[PDB]
Amino acid sequence: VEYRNWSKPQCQITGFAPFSKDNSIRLSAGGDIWVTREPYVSCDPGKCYQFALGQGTTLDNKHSNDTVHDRIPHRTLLMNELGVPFHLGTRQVCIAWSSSSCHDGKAWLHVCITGDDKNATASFIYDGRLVDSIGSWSQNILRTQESECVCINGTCTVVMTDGSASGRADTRILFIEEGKIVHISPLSGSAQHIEECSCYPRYPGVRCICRDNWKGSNRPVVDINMEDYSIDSSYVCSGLVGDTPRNDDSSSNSNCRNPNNERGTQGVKGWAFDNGNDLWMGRTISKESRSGYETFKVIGGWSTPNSKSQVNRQVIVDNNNWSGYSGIFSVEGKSCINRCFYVELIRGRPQETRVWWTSNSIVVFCGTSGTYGTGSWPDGANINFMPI
Amino acid sequence: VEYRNWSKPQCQITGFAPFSKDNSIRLSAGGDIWVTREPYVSCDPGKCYQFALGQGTTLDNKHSNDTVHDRIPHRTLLMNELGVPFHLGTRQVCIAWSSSSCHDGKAWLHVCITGDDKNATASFIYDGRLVDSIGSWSQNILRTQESECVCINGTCTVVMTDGSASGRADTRILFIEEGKIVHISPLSGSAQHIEECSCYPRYPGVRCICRDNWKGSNRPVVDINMEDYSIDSSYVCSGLVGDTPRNDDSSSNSNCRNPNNERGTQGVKGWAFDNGNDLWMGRTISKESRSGYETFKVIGGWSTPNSKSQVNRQVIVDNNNWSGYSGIFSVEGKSCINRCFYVELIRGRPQETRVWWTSNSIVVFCGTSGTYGTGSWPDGANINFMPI
Amino acid sequence: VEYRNWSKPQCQITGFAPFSKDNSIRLSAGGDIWVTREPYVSCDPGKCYQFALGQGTTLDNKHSNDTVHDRIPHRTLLMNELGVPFHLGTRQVCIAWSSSSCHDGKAWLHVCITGDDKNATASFIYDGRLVDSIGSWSQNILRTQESECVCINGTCTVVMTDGSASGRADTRILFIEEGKIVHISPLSGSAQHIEECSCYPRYPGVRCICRDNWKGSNRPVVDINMEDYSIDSSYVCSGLVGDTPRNDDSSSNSNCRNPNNERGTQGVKGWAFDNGNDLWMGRTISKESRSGYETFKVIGGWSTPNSKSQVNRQVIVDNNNWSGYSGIFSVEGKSCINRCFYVELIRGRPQETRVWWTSNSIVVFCGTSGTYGTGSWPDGANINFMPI
Amino acid sequence: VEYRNWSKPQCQITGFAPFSKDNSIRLSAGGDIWVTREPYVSCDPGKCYQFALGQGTTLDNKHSNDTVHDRIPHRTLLMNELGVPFHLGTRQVCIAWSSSSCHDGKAWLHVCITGDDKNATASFIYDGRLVDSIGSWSQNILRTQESECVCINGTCTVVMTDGSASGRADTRILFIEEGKIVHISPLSGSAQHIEECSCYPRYPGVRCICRDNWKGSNRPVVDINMEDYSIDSSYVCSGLVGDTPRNDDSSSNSNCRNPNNERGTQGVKGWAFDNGNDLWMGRTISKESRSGYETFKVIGGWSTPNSKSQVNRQVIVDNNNWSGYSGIFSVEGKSCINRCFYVELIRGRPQETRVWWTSNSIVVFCGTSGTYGTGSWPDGANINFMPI
Ligand SMILES: *[C@@H]1O[C@H](CO)[C@@H](O[C@@H]2O[C@H](CO)[C@@H](O[C@@H]3O[C@H](CO)[C@@H](O)[C@H](O[C@H]4O[C@H](CO)[C@@H](O)[C@H](O)[C@@H]4O)[C@@H]3O)[C@H](O)[C@H]2NC(C)=O)[C@H](O)[C@H]1NC(C)=O
Ligand SMILES: *[C@@H]1O[C@H](CO)[C@@H](O[C@@H]2O[C@H](CO)[C@@H](O[C@@H]3O[C@H](CO)[C@@H](O)[C@H](O[C@H]4O[C@H](CO)[C@@H](O)[C@H](O)[C@@H]4O)[C@@H]3O)[C@H](O)[C@H]2NC(C)=O)[C@H](O)[C@H]1NC(C)=O
Ligand SMILES: *[C@@H]1O[C@H](CO)[C@@H](O[C@@H]2O[C@H](CO)[C@@H](O[C@@H]3O[C@H](CO)[C@@H](O)[C@H](O[C@H]4O[C@H](CO)[C@@H](O)[C@H](O)[C@@H]4O)[C@@H]3O)[C@H](O)[C@H]2NC(C)=O)[C@H](O)[C@H]1NC(C)=O
Ligand SMILES: *[C@@H]1O[C@H](CO)[C@@H](O[C@@H]2O[C@H](CO)[C@@H](O[C@@H]3O[C@H](CO)[C@@H](O)[C@H](O[C@H]4O[C@H](CO)[C@@H](O)[C@H](O)[C@@H]4O)[C@@H]3O)[C@H](O)[C@H]2NC(C)=O)[C@H](O)[C@H]1NC(C)=O
Ligand SMILES: *[C@@H]1O[C@H](CO)[C@@H](O[C@@H]2O[C@H](CO)[C@@H](O)[C@H](O)[C@H]2NC(C)=O)[C@H](O)[C@H]1NC(C)=O
Ligand SMILES: *[C@@H]1O[C@H](CO)[C@@H](O[C@@H]2O[C@H](CO)[C@@H](O)[C@H](O)[C@H]2NC(C)=O)[C@H](O)[C@H]1NC(C)=O
Ligand SMILES: *[C@@H]1O[C@H](CO)[C@@H](O[C@@H]2O[C@H](CO)[C@@H](O)[C@H](O)[C@H]2NC(C)=O)[C@H](O)[C@H]1NC(C)=O
Ligand SMILES: CC(=O)N[C@H]1[C@H]([C@H](O)[C@H](O)CO)OC(C(=O)O)=C[C@@H]1NC(=N)N
Ligand SMILES: CC(=O)N[C@H]1[C@H]([C@H](O)[C@H](O)CO)OC(C(=O)O)=C[C@@H]1NC(=N)N
Ligand SMILES: CC(=O)N[C@H]1[C@H]([C@H](O)[C@H](O)CO)OC(C(=O)O)=C[C@@H]1NC(=N)N
Ligand SMILES: CC(=O)N[C@H]1[C@H]([C@H](O)[C@H](O)CO)OC(C(=O)O)=C[C@@H]1NC(=N)N
Ligand SMILES: *[C@@H]1O[C@H](CO)[C@@H](O)[C@H](O)[C@H]1NC(C)=O
Ligand SMILES: [Ca+2]
Ligand SMILES: [Ca+2]
Ligand SMILES: [Ca+2]
Ligand SMILES: [Ca+2]
Repeated sequence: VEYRNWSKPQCQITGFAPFSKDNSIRLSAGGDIWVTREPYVSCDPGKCYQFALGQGTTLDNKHSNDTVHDRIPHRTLLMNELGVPFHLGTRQVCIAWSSSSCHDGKAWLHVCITGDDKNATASFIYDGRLVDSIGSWSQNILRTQESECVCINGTCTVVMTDGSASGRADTRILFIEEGKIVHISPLSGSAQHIEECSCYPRYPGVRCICRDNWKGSNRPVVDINMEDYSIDSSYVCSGLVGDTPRNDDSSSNSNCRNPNNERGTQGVKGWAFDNGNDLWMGRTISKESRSGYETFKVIGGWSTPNSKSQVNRQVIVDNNNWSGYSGIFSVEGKSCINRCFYVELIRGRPQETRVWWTSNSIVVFCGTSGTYGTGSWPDGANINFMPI
Repeated sequence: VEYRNWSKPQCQITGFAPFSKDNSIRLSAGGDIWVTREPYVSCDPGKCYQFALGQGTTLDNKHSNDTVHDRIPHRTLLMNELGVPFHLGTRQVCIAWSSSSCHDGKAWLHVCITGDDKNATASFIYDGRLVDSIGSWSQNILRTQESECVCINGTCTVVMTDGSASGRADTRILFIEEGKIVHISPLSGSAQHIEECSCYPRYPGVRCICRDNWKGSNRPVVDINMEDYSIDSSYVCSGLVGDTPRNDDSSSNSNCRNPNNERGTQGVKGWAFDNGNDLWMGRTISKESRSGYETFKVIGGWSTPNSKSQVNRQVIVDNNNWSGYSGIFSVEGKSCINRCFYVELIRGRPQETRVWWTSNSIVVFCGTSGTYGTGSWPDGANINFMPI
Repeated sequence: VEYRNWSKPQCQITGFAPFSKDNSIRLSAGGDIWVTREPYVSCDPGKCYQFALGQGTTLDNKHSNDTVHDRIPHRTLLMNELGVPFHLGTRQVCIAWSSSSCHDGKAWLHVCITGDDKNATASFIYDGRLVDSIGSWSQNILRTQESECVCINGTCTVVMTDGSASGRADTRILFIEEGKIVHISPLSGSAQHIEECSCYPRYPGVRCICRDNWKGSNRPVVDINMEDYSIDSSYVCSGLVGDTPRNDDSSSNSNCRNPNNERGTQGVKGWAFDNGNDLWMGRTISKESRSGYETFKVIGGWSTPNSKSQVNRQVIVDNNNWSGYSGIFSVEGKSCINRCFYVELIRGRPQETRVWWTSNSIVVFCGTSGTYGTGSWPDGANINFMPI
Repeated sequence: VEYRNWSKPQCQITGFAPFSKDNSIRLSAGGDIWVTREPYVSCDPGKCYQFALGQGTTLDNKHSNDTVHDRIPHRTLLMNELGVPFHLGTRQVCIAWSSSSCHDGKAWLHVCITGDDKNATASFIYDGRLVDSIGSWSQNILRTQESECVCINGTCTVVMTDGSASGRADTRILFIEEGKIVHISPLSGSAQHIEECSCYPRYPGVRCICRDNWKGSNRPVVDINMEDYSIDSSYVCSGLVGDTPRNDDSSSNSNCRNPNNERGTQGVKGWAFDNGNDLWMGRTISKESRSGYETFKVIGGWSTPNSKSQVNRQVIVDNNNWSGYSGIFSVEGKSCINRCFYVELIRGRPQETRVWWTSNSIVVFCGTSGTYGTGSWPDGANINFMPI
């Protein structure tokens, strides 16, 4: 078994095709299924796995009460083959209320963060053993991607933040070899706030589209040089911005360099990726709430400031249904690297108060060079049918 | 691991022997079990798997209500080892309300159709990654086999239809290499309506017996040339016809060439295969309803128009019990290729209205050159014992 | 991987030590667990599996009602790693209300009998595919061992009976190569009724201790020559007899040759094996009912007619608790072949009428050359705590 | 695959980082989960497993009533991958109310004790088969480590005791090769009572920190010479003692040689390990009850009698929460052997009488050379939410 290098060109795509769906919430009404949030997907060279942060409880369980909260000691990282719902046989890979995972071609790396808000611990687990750990550097909720990290030639990279959720924070990029932290680079560039990066291999480096929770509804970009550990950052040029909340399409802006100061505070994890001058991106359909989900290509979305010409739109989840987090993952094909994405379908609180829990299912799409039609693939549970 | 060629003679058989049964519905009354329909079986070179289209819910679950419907966004393709019932640990292989799967000797191919009736998407997943996709070509419920596809020397073929369920439609035959569509041939020959083909290797080609939902209660045949992609089609010669509904045996006809125009509209997925001039086939015992299941050999059933001399009949499910879809699968033996079949045993609506759900179990038989007795292997659930 | 030959001497044992227990019935009161009976154990060269005949239902399930009956179409052979209780993820290996299984060193053979009492079918499944089948030869409940078959040098043998349960029947010994029946030998010798043989490798042949359901409370012996297919039979010499019912120790007899005509009608599956002139055997503690279970060595029990000197007794299940079937299995060690046994612990009807079902758990012991103490390892469920 | 030698230096650590947590009890309130106690962790060269002694029942089950008791015939050793909670698919590895397991690089050894208090049997199972057994030598509850044994170059060692729980007993050290007992050494040295040793490889030998249930609240040490089978023993030098009950830190003592006679009777399984003159250890936070859990390094804790200078303290479980047993396990890294530990989190009786059962979950930490923060990772179940 050899290290992944991801040294193939990016697959040229025409859009995305249905890949997976787990129906977690529908099943929870007739079976013992984990309460989760912050899911993601990552694949070893052979097969794909679905991940999520458990809440230390199943849904039909009095412990499901008040699971809207983000951080408790009982949250653990769950890992199943993609499409296997989180049943009671699911392995809890580590303790985590924030995480990132990736396979370097030989073994799995898991980055798991847990403990006190003001003094958290990140554990680094590789090939099934704890290899390293680091403590909070800013004493304010050390946190990471909530989607896959990326490895090239045996070095995995992950983006981590510690500090204010509504102001300048301390973001660092780690380089990890077989679970051992070998280098840490400070964030550099023009991005002013970085959270929950959705990263992907772009040989010879790694590129990330993240969440600015402070002043931007445009998404920050973090570029990682795997050769000399140097870091650059900016913002996605597209005038059709990807965060939520955000202004409507007719009044949104991005200059590629600065946070737009348009409903900048708060946000949601998301993704986008470049193709030459163009940009493929997803976002919630609603501009103010985590409702609906759409993807499209923005012409000049990567290179041209404030570009707003889109094409190849697809509805993933219609705007009558709840969405949530979304993130990218990459899958190596015979001759090219394909881009896929998942979306978290959040049910329960705070939006749906009939129940006292908060959980999610997922739906997953992959880049295609073929053709496709239309549809909508929401969570599908009837809130009135659920144990409260 | 080498590609399958299926280049062995067909096993000579005297009938069929019991192979598998999952007791899905009986178990659903005391356990969390998926609601399904449209099951099938396919085997890799080592072992067999049972497949089915889930309804995104378990049976003892309020979401089981009104699962009689064929197409919702939450249907996914399930896959377990044969004889492992669809419990909550079952892997959902892809999103699909119509599907076909097959192993080429190296990896699994999955053809998964989902989305809007008028604009569906078929995803092609090979070796655990999405490789290709195609959109609806006639904007009227793109649909496929609901049983195993067939691969020879690295090329897998599958039959798909788009268009009217009760009139001329657009049927195409796809040739797929490692998940990539390399050629598409239009249907040719005298078959006038093609649905839900049950295909099997007949080296050097592939042969399919299908469902004519328009004018024929005789089953159409599709012959696929894997070498030059040419297509031929006709109808099973046997005067004992295999569709449901159909005329009684004394007034049924087939001329090998045209739909018989006898209770031709509607139908059910089924199978048959040739042995020289003779035909082995199954069908429901009832001529108008999906009740009972019987197999027999028709002497001259392949070569002689309107032949009605049968022998070696076996009851699989007696006519007091519900059946449903049936399909063929092929298993490679030491010196010959054996033919097997499964029978879908539908319970619930529309026939059984005490409950509000629709689901199924399966029973499976394989060709034998030995001897055997008699029996009946129905679903076995007591509708009165079921959660409604 | 090479065929098993079992060409090592039998391990010299001092008695038996605890090996496994599944607690099936206790768990059934708080979890979804298969209803079973007629369990056994068999191991591949690496590890051991527990088998049983399911009743097509879990215990906490209205379908568990009236499962005291021996034969329905929904019974299937279940197979898990030893110690894994029959949960809903259990694989149903074949359709069977009577069975036998064994591994020849390369793959698993399953002999599965189902269908009508008067016209049953035995299916032979090898390496995951149906290879052969035979129909009933006496039209009266074709039946087999309910414990492991035995393979030497690629040839597996199994004992089958068809005909009266209370009079002369038609017993045959099959020889099977990779699932294919290659020879069938009639029973020969002085055994007058043969059922449910517990067989073991005794290189170069196979030896079986069985159940005479007609005239003997002494257990029949069947000796199988794997070289020329010849068959011999007799009765265990020991004056301490192994069947239930039987006379008490002071009035029981065996002459090694004929059924003793002592409470000979009815019986229970059991086991014993020879060591030189001596015999190791198990039996129920009660002489009339399937209660308790004990093992001991009879001095001269193999060679001396009516020998009644025992030593090294061990209580496996005390006489205040229900037992049932028991059988032998053999495990290859570094330098010798060890003998182990399981016992079926039957709960429910007909003995316990508070519940309407019949099921079992198991306890398993293996031969030891070391030392050991005392105990009792019954089912352990409180009948009053059970779903009825 | 080669035998383990553990011939690498001990990893230098700065403390411990979060590794695993199973949330057993929270899950038991909404799912079918085994009732357990006496858990531990052990890893093969690739991955880690969690073990525990089942009570032959799930928690939401009437059989969970009165499971506070230590020894019943239905207790079996459970084994899952670490982080997989004990669901119904869990393998019961052997019958046991006391156990120890370890992997020698090639296969698993299991030491399983069950049967009558006065006449127990220890079974030795290696590579999936029973290889040896030994009977009770003092007729008073033969018992062992309840944590991993240790193997070097194909020889595994385990510590066992038989005799008084509150007086002089008979402790022996077994050396086992491929499941076969090759030598037994009597305890020697100054330790006066030995139970439940937590052992670890310290090449070329093995070192154990145990429980003195008679006169010491200081923990006994047992040193095992794997080359000549010689045994030495003493007591942990640290004046900060590790047993419960114990004197408070101001009035506790140890002289490295003798039991301290400070609240010496009773106790709890625990651990510690040396690093030069220093000691890393864990213990309950409460000095009289199994509540809370803390780790720290004692400067001179290994070499200096009565040393009480600690540093690098970490709270694992705060003193408002129940703990229980704890034990060490060792994990081979690229260049060093790391030390890890688990903590048993006991819920139910006798401390919490709303419920009638006794069970536990686990939390697991591994040594780190990196940095870390603070937290508390208790069981987390709400006793009021539990089935009683
Ligand atoms: C069957 O399915 C196919 C494939 O999904 C589908 O074709 C697609 O239609 C959409 C919508 O027309 C196309 O995407 C659009 O492209 C135009 C540029 O040509 C953009 O201007 C559009 O964006 C505007 O309109 C959107 C609403 O449609 C707004 O949300 C957005 O803010 C803009 O105002 C949009 O991106 C897409 O390019 C094609 N795909 C392909 C490959 O042709 C087809 O319509 C379906 N057929 C039917 C009748 O259902
Ligand atoms: C024990 O089991 C064996 C094996 O199943 C069984 O033998 C089989 O009997 C059936 C029924 O007689 C045979 O099948 C028939 O073959 C004749 C030609 O010889 C056909 O004419 C029959 O078809 C007509 O009758 C059917 C009803 O039986 C109608 O449904 C049909 O429309 C036709 O009118 C039928 O195909 C079969 O050939 C044998 N199998 C073998 C290998 O011998 C035997 O009867 C069983 N014994 C008992 C008493 O259960
Ligand atoms: C601790 O455990 C050991 C191992 O189990 C145990 O030693 C065993 O005791 C039994 C009972 O005494 C021995 O078996 C007996 O052997 C004598 C011949 O020496 C037979 O006569 C006995 O059979 C008669 O008695 C039985 C009841 O005990 C009747 O059921 C039977 O019908 C006969 O009347 C019986 O087989 C056995 O040999 C030893 N095992 C060894 C290896 O020594 C020991 O007793 C236990 N200690 C205590 C005090 O519990
Ligand atoms: C963020 O996390 C870090 C890492 O956990 C943490 O630093 C640690 O603080 C503890 C507590 O001060 C240190 O442990 C102490 O070490 C001193 C010697 O230097 C000992 O005297 C202490 O023992 C006494 O006090 C204990 C209570 O704190 C008593 O229980 C005990 O009986 C003694 O009286 C204790 O061992 C530890 O060394 C550091 N760790 C490192 C690596 O620096 C830090 O405090 C956290 N920050 C916050 C604000 O949460
Ligand atoms: C399954 O769903 C159906 C449809 O909603 C339910 O039946 C309906 O119940 C409503 C409310 O009482 C009635 O007003 C309608 O007349 C019913 N519809 C039909 C078509 O009969 C039914 O209750 C559900 N089944 C279960 C078991 O909950
Ligand atoms: C198991 O099945 C039997 C047979 O139906 C049930 O016993 C019968 O119950 C009916 C209706 O409740 C009574 O009228 C009959 O008197 C019973 N028949 C017999 C033979 O006693 C029994 O109730 C079922 N058990 C459970 C728990 O459902
Ligand atoms: C657990 O078992 C105990 C003991 O049987 C039960 O408590 C007893 O109940 C009986 C009958 O009601 C009383 O007479 C005794 O006084 C009780 N014993 C004790 C020690 O209190 C208890 O009910 C069981 N728990 C549950 C939830 O079923
Ligand atoms: C570590 C932590 O709690 N991270 C958060 C996160 C966070 O609050 C913001 O991004 C602000 O910094 O946002 C939210 C959110 O849904 O917006 C979920 C996360 N939940 C978990 N990761 N557990
Ligand atoms: C795609 C789809 O909905 N196909 C159908 C199918 C169909 O309606 C006819 O064949 C007419 O074209 O028939 C039936 C049927 O039970 O008759 C089940 C199917 N259900 C599913 N495949 N889900
Ligand atoms: C095939 C069949 O029904 N065999 C029987 C069996 C049998 O009735 C006698 O041995 C008489 O011939 O006995 C019993 C019994 O417990 O005695 C269980 C079996 N149950 C099952 N094997 N399913
Ligand atoms: C074999 C046995 O029953 N051992 C004990 C044990 C024991 O009583 C003492 O150490 C004194 O000898 O302590 C306790 C304990 O929680 O204190 C748990 C054990 N339970 C089990 N191992 N099952
Ligand atoms: C959840 O907890 C809240 C706050 O304690 C309580 O008011 C509510 O009743 C709980 N919900 C359920 C379903 O028990
Ligand atoms: Ca924002
Ligand atoms: Ca038709
Ligand atoms: Ca008898
Ligand atoms: Ca003590």
